[PDB]
Amino acid sequence: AEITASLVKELRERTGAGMMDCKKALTEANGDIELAIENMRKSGAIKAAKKAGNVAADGVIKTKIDGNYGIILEVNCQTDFVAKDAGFQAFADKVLDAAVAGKITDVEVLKAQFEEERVALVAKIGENINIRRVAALEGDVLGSYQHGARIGVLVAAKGADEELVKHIAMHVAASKPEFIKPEDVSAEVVEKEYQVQLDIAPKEIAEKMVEGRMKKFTGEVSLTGQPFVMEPSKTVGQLLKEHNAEVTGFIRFEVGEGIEK
Amino acid sequence: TKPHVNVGTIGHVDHGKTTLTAAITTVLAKTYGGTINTSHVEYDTPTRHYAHVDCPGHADYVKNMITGAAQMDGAILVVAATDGPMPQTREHILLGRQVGVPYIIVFLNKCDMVDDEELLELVEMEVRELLSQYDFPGDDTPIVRGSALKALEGDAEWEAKILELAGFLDSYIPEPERAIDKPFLLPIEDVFSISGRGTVVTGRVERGIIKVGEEVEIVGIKETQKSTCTGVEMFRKLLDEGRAGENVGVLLRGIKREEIERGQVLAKPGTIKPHTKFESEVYILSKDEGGRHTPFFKGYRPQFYFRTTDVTGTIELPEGVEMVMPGDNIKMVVTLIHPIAMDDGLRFAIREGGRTVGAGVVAKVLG
Ligand SMILES: CO[C@@H]1[C@H](O)[C@@H](OC)[C@H](O[C@@H](C)[C@@H](O)/C=C/C=C/C=C/C(=O)[C@@H](C)[C@@H](O)[C@H](C)[C@@H]2C/C=C/C=C/C=C/[C@H](O)C(=O)/C(C)=C/C=C/C(C)=C/[C@@H](O)/C(C)=C/CC(=O)O2)O[C@@H]1C
Ligand SMILES: Nc1nc2c(ncn2[C@@H]2O[C@H](COP(=O)(O)OP(=O)(O)NP(=O)(O)O)[C@@H](O)[C@H]2O)c(=O)[nH]1
Ligand SMILES: [Mg+2]
Repeated sequence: AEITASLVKELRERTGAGMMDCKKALTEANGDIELAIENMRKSGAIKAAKKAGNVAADGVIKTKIDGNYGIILEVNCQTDFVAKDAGFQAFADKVLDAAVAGKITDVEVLKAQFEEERVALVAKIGENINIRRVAALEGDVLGSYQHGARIGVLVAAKGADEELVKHIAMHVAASKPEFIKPEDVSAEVVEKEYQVQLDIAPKEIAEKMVEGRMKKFTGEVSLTGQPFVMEPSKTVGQLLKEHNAEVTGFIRFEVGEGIEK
Repeated sequence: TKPHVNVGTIGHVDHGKTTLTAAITTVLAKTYGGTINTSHVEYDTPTRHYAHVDCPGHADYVKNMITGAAQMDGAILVVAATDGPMPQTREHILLGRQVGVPYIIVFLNKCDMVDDEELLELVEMEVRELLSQYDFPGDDTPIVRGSALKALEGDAEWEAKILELAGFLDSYIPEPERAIDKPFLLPIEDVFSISGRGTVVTGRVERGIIKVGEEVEIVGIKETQKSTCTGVEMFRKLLDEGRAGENVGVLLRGIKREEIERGQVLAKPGTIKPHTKFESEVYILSKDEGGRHTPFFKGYRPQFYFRTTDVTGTIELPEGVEMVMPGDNIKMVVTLIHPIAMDDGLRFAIREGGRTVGAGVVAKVLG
């Protein structure tokens, strides 16, 4: 539990810059990544850019809408060719079709159910195949968007029509959110972020504008606070006033990430 | 005669491009002794003479960088062994592919602040992965370690790393004699108007053979004009005919400064043709590549760059896509407002207010 090669490697992969600078800032955090990331941002040398646990693997992302229930999953393969051989690409659908009809949020069930065809396909294609994760989303009006094969997204709402629910999904896939409104942000997240902005150093007159930067950050991690992608001149929390609607939930899937509840 | 090849430094900002250039000359000069108009440097390995040009590694100073990248037949990628690959490091490489650059050699500069060996393997792996991605033979690309600063003064050891590097200049980079044997083609760099001679346009001969006394075919921006080659002269001395690879000037009896402009194409009568609508592959730069930060849609009006000119065009993505994000690479159609000479297999680029957008190749011409 000290300094390894894969330790400073990932830190840079979620930093974007400074190879040797990472290890120097990491060893100051005595081995902790999240402590280093804080210190690196509080150093005034990091443009945030924190990408939580970038696995950087290769696979497929598929989605399927069905009235109230929408199931999305992630199936990691090997090379980019394996993802587009139409045999494994259809195999993932076979896993999806039985997952949606079975409404499974327990990924372990899909494992055993398709472990037979998995090894059968692995031995036939010579590529190690694995089903990573799968989640679901209940809502009135569902809508999905497949930004290629690497990224998929499920969005449910109540009031938005067939087109409005799709355009929102594209924004979720684009500007990566984390909450709906700035109100429903965990105080555990706010406080730990508050210490970052506050540690940036005017006395007692710059403190108040720093807490104002929090109000710009809370809109940045939210979705209603985030500016639209089709037209960033306006936000989103003023865009639900079109056909009078409201977003229920959000699901964003990218080949990688994860390791978080 | 002793064949000579144009080279030059390239890479991320203050990684050590200029100081390496100073090192290479200083070392090669104290070791031996016995076609470019820009601010350059020259040194001789016992094998070849070398015309070296340093380029600034800032994201904004990609101006004379691309100009230099075009002229050089080999680039010397300067990567800090400490910081590692940075947006401009991969920005330059991809631009390198778009603007010729036959071969590429990597120099792991600032290698005097790396005690940890595992860190050296990581950056070498990461670097070698970069150019392997941008259509360069990365898996077998010479990566030389060592320092430029310590090589500048004393240190027979660090000086050897420079001689090592220069050794690969002769080793890795072959003779770029292959150029002509095809229809003539030349972009315009500037348009001058001399009261005594007349009007001489500049630009490097991309390919083909041009002899003084032949016709031309001015294609681009405006109308397909046509004149006659009055003469060809290099630097200050005249020239009988002309050879590709070099950069000269051509006068046109009847054409003045206001009649012709920078960015057009001079070619053999009946070879290349102007177009506004074309088919392209188009890669798109990301954050790690110093490109777009936010995704755009089917309402995009950027600034396209072709050869020496730059045109403003629209977009038309295939029925099935509606959004492009910093990192995508989907084939699509762009309609320009100004006809520009092109053909099957032309590498271009897109830019928009500092942020260098992605770049791709032209599939097939249309209208
Ligand atoms: C005597 O007076 C006068 C003067 O002083 C003399 O000059 C010394 C002159 O002497 C003459 C006789 C004669 O000897 C002199 C001749 C001079 C010749 C000069 C030649 C050159 O510059 C050439 C390398 C360049 O154009 C070269 C083709 C150009 C150089 C072009 C550089 C372009 C830079 C743009 C950058 C953008 O911000 C950007 O952000 C971006 C990303 C752009 C995208 C670029 C891409 C991808 C382009 C490709 O589509 C491609 C492949 C481009 C290649 C290209 O076009 O290279 O006589 C005059 C009369
Ligand atoms: N220790 C050490 N420092 C170096 C080395 N190479 C460059 N530097 C340092 O890097 C800084 C910038 O050097 P420079 O050569 O100007 O970089 P550059 O790539 O030319 N910059 P640009 O391309 O923007 O003009 C200087 O402070 C110089 O001392 C090296 O090998 N070792
Ligand atoms: Mg420089």
